[PDB]
Amino acid sequence: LGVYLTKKEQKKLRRQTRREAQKELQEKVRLGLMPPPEPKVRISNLMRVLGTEAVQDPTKVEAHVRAQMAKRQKAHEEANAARKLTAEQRKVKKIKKLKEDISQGVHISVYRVRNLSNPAKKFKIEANAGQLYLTGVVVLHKDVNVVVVEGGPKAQKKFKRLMLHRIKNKCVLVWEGTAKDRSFGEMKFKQCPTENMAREHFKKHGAEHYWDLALSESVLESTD
Amino acid sequence: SERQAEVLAEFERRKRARQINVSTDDSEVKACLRALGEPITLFGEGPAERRERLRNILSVV
Amino acid sequence: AADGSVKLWSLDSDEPVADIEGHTVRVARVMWHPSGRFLGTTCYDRSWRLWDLEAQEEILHQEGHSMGVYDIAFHQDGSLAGTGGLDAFGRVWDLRTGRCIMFLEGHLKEIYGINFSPNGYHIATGSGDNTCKVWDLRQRRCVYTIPAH
Amino acid sequence: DVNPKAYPLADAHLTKKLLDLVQQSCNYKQLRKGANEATKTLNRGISEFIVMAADAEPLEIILHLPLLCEDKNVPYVFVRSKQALGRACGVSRPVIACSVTIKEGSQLKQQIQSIQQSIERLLV
Amino acid sequence: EYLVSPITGEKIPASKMQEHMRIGLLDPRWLEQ
Amino acid sequence: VNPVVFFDVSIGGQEVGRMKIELFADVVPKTAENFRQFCTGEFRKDGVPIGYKGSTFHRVIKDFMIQGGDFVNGDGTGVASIYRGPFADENFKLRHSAPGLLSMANSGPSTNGCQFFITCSKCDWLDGKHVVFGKIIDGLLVMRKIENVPTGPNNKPKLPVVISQCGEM
Repeated sequence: LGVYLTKKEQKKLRRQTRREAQKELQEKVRLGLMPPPEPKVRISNLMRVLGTEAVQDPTKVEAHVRAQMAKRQKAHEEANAARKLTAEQRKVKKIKKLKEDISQGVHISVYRVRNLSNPAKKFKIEANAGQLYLTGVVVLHKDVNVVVVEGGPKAQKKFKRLMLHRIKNKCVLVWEGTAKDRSFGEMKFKQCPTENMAREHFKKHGAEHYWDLALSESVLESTD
Repeated sequence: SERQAEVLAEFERRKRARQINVSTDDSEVKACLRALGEPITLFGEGPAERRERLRNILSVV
Repeated sequence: AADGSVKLWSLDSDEPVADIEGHTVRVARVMWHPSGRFLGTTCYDRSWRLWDLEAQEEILHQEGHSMGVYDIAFHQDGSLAGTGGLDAFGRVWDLRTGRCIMFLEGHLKEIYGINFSPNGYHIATGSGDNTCKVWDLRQRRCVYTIPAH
Repeated sequence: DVNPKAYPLADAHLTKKLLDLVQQSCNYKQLRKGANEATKTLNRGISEFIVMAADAEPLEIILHLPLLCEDKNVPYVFVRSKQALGRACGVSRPVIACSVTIKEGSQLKQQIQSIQQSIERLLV
Repeated sequence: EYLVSPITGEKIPASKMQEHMRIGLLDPRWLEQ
Repeated sequence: VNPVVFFDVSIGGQEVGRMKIELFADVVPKTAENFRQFCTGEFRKDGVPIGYKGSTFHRVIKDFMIQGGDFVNGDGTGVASIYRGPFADENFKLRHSAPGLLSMANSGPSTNGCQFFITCSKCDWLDGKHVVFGKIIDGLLVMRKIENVPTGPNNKPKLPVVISQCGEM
């Protein structure tokens, strides 16, 4: 892998590049491939540079210096425009489409919310998994809201503080681990009034131990 | 009135050669020189100018 | 220890009685046989050697794993031994035939915990992937994956 | 590899993340280079984790750092080359030990916590 | 052991990268003095 | 392998080409080490690469010898080497019975300096008096043209035959 050279040689290399460019430009101008650089002039330099020639036709001279200013500003603006490709192309396809590198292992977080009736929270949560491209499953039951989110590690890190610190009845991640392959499909909701209907749907993807852990944690909290 | 000038060729070869990778290793320097056939050094030709000569030589090939 | 030496010490002396050498890499696991004669030492150099209290010689330097053998687990009867490696592969070798029987695949990280159940069929292997997979010696499949911690 | 006395020695996967964190702490003025400064940070209790190199030939010059971390309950991890660690820390000279300190409301809190978690599950 | 040169982007020996960074950024106008 | 040198001969201002002379480092390691300085000096005098560069052949006896390489005096009287003065002969196993062989030219025993003499023919009288520093593997036409140069009194060539460039091949 590469190494990160320090700021001293950063400045040194930048100075080498700029001096290289300046000397190459000066050699080309000495050859004459481009005209010698006309003195850059502003309003404050208007009478310093061209004043003697600016007395005869002042408005022409100020028009010329403003034209030079406009040409410089236009060169800058269209240089930015030529360099401006990530603004739209990357925006969401090359600057926000990452997927958290979930190729060899999918981080899975199983949370148990005691109260999740609010559709707002559900909507936001699902919405939060759509932009992060994280898979998930949510089973609703009597005082047991199991949510198994399987996605990338960055999406699992961003969703850990979303359900614990950004959304409010308590939510606790009962199991945080990785898997060899993805088990759950898209983020869909399904109502299960009985534990058998949730356990049969969890047995379709082999996630019956996630519901069995939540059913054991919901009974251990009622003792003490 | 004819052109009769290849000095622009000299500038273009200089600017191409300035953007030509040269190993910072004298060993590589001399290995590449033996690959092309140039001597290890000239009388009183130190390492910096050895690398510079290597750069000037691979500017052509 | 991590020097590859196996120190056998008594319950009365402060010095180790027997020094079993023959390994340069760090010895990962050292577990005696349930009978007491054999001794299986699995090291981090993709090897698991077998010694004895009668001869102190290399009996079975069982290789096969792509990475180092972290944990080893012999059966209660002593007929089989399940060795877990650092490449998410667990080989259940036979101590009567000298061949592998069960491949304990299905985990992501290394199998840090291996211990055969005294029921004679169940074998629970907990790995570093925050899960513990149970297998059966007769069903020859994964029983249950428990998210322990 | 080169040195058997390398307990938390990390491989070439999270080493890149470790060096990225070191560079970011350099940009934020959030590290102390050198074994002596790492030891001072450990003594002051403000060190969060220290990274050393397994290329220092008398490793026992820096083998007191893991003991000090054990005393203070501080994550510690090794690398495979001192030159890479030194260059990543923001200095040209080979560095064999660097420390990452604390900052109130640091933008690097999440990544430093992730690095602490990753190291702590690699000891065995 | 191979590293990547920060200036040229080419595989380099890990043993030389120190003096490689010392000398690959050798300031060109130094040669005349 | 044996070290090979290169020297571009310039007679009268006209380049006659480069002459590749490989020094026998096995039979003469000291002469081969000195040739290195001749091919390229190093801080020799206050940090100056003084050597065989710029030297000229001061004696040209046609079909007999081409002696020169004196960078101190230029007339063949200069004696300089890497051993801080004159050095002794390495071995007498090499003979001057083959044309093109360049020996260390000297005025007697243990007087071998920067002066080198290429034998243009088989010199049996030069065997044992001087040790052969090397053999010319290429550039025999340039050596034959330098040996056939017009020489005035005391075998002094009237045309300037100097080495324009010298180095290690």
